[PDB]
Amino acid sequence: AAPASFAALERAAGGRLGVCAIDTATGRRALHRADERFPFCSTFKAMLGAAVLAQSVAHPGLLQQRVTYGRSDLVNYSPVTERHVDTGMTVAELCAATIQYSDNTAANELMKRIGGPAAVTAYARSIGDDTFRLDRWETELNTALPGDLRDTTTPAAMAANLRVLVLGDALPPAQRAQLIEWLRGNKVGDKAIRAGVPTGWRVGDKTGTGDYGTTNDVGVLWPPSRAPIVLAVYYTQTRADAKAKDDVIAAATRIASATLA
Repeated sequence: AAPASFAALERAAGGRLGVCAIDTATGRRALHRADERFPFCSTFKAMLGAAVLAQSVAHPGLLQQRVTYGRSDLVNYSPVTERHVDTGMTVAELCAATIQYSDNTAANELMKRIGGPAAVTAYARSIGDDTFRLDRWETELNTALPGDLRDTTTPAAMAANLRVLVLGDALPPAQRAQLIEWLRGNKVGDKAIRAGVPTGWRVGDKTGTGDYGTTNDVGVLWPPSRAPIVLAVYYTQTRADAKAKDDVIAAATRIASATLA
């Protein structure tokens, strides 16, 4: 009954689905529109966290630096930063808030510190990603307009980034461990990739949502007795009034897992 392929799922759900899944042992892939651009929405916060950690290699005091912001700096959906207007937060605390809870002000404050959307894009280029482009700030970067190139990447490009960042040597070991810790601690993605993997699998991931019913999730999956799988899922719909489909990512995850079994 449930669609059994990425193409069948895309037909059943409507809209446009993009998947890149990599079995890091065999190199086998599960792919659908893997080289098409999608609005990445909050999945970029994985790259933002990596960019902050990379700057912390030359400036090891960066994570400790205290950032003070005001009421008028708050943007929509700031569940952690709205509690610390008076005290400020450290750069590390902002990274944790933006990756684990997808806190939006936290992302904007981190970007102010490190050089804005251009700095995240430059970091992407530095790890071999010529595709990723971050152009705007929260929450405008989630407008997800059909055809718009702003704030997009491809499933394949993001999957390649996750592979080198989590399982490769793009970051030194301490920063690599920190990025993995933050991704494993996603608290707001229970219905996405995490709902579509078999029990016993461990997940580190970053979700995203936006306008045009956009729902994304990217991460690394550790099965109990097998090499990890890198998985990037992007999904967006045709109408501005579209509602998020909170089950499409989990369905795509089941299909990717079956293909790579």
